[PDB]
Amino acid sequence: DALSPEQLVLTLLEAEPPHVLISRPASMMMSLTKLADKELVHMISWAKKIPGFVELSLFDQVRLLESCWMEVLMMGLMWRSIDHPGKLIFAPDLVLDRDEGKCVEGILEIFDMLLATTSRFRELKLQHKEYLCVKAMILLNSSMYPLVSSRKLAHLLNAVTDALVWVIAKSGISSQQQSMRLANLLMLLSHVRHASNKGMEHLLNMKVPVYDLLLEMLNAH
Amino acid sequence: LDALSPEQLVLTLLEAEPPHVLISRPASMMMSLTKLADKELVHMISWAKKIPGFVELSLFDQVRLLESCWMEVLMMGLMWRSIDHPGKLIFAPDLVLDRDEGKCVEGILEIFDMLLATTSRFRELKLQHKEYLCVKAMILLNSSMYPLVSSRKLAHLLNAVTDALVWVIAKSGISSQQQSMRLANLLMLLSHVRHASNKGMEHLLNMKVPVYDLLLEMLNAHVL
Ligand SMILES: Oc1ccc([C@@H]2Oc3ccc(O)cc3[C@@H]3CC(F)(F)C[C@@H]32)cc1
Ligand SMILES: Oc1ccc([C@@H]2Oc3ccc(O)cc3[C@@H]3CC(F)(F)C[C@@H]32)cc1
Repeated sequence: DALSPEQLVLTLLEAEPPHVLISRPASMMMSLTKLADKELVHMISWAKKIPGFVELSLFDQVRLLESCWMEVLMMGLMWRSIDHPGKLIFAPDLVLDRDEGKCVEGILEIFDMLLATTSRFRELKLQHKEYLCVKAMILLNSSMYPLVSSRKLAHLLNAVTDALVWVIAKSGISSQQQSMRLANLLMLLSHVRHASNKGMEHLLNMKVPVYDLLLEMLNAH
Repeated sequence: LDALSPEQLVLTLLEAEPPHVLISRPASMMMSLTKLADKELVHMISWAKKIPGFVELSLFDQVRLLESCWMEVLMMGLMWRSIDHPGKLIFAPDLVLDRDEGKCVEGILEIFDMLLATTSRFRELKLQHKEYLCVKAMILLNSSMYPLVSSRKLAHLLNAVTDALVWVIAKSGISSQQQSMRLANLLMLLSHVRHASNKGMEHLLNMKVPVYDLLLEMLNAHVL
C-alpha cells in the first residue's frame, strides 16, 4: 500500500532533503565540494525513506547509493534551477551563472550540459510530482549489476514507474501524448547520467575528498 | 509524413542496417577495436543518412548528433549481436572476445562488464528485432541536447521513432500497464548505454588508430 501511486508520491514529498547551507567563512571547487559532502549525508537519509529501499540487501543499497550520488545531486540542482535560465542554484547561498564556470577549467563544459538539461525539463514543464518520481528512479536505476533481492529491486523500480505513469495519466492528456511524455522524460535520464559521468571524471582529475567521505558514510550505513 | 509511419519506418530502418564489418587483421586488441570502430563509423554515417528525415535536418545538427552518438550506437550494435551469448562480446565476425580477455588491457575489463551487464538485461527483457531497430535510431536522435534547446524537425523525428517503438510494443499484445512498463524498462536502459559510452570514450582518450579525428574527417566530407 505504501507503494501505491498517490501514497508513494506523498511519501517521497516528505522524504525530500532539507535546504543545505555551506556556510563559507579552488574556492569555487572548494565550495561545490563542501556542498556535495553535506548533501550526501541527507541523500542517504532520503533513500532510506523510499518505501522498500531499506529492505533491499545492504549490498544493493550500498551499490545503488555509490553509483547514483552524483546523478541525484545533479537532478536536485536541475530542479531548483529550473525556473532561472543561465543560472545554477546549487544551494541557498551558492548561485552560480554560466560564466563563473570559466574560472575553473573543464567546468564550463559541464555547466553547459546541466543548463541545457534543465532547459529541457523547463520546456517539458516538469511537475513537482513527476520530479519526485524521476529522482527516485535515478537512484533505483543507477546500477545494472544488483539487477542482473534483485526480485525486490525490480519490483520497486516498477512501482515508481507506475507512480510516474499514474502522475502522467491524471494530466488529462491523450494516451498517445502520455506515452510520448513518459518517453521524453526517460530519455532525459540519459542526459542526467551523462552530466553525472562528466562531473565524476572532472572530480577525479582534481588536485574536500567527497568520494572517500561518501564511503565512510556508507560503511557507517 | 507517411514515410515516418510506424510500419514503414521499421522496415526502412531494417534495410538501412550496416553491413557486417571484417577487420581483416594481417595495443593489438586495442589496435583491432580501434581499426574496427573506424570502419564501422563509415557505415554508421550511411546508416544515419537513411533514417527518414535525418538528411533534412541542418548539417549542423546532423554533425552534432553523429559526433555525440557514435560510440553509443557502436555499443548498441555490439550488445545486440552479443545478446544471445553470455560472457562474450561479438564485436565483428572475426573478433569475438570473452570477459577475461579484457584483463590484458587495463581499464577495459570494467567497460566489458558494463557492456556484458547491459546486454544481459536486453536478453532478460527479450529485446525484439524491431524494438532494437527503434532504440538504436533513438540513441542517435537523442545523443545531443543542444540541437533541441531545425529543432522543430529533430523533435518531430524523435517523436516519430518513439511512436514507432510504442507501436511495436503495442502489437506485442500485452496489457496497457505492461506496455508502459516495457517502454519505461527499455528507455531506462538507454542510461546504461550512455554510461558505457562515456567510460569507453574516456578510456579511448586516455590512450597512448585515431578514431575520433578520422571521424571528424568523415564528418567534414559528409559536410562537403
Ligand atoms: O548539489 C550538487 C550537485 C553537483 C555537484 C558537483 O560538484 C563537483 C565538485 C568537484 C568537481 O571536480 C566536479 C563537480 C561536479 C561538476 C559541477 F558541475 F561543477 C558540479 C558537480 C555538487 C553539489
Ligand atoms: O563495435 C565497437 C564498439 C565499441 C568500440 C570501442 O573501442 C575502443 C577502442 C579504444 C579504447 O580506448 C576504448 C574503446 C571502447 C571500450 C571497449 F569496451 F573496449 C570497446 C569500445 C569499438 C567497436
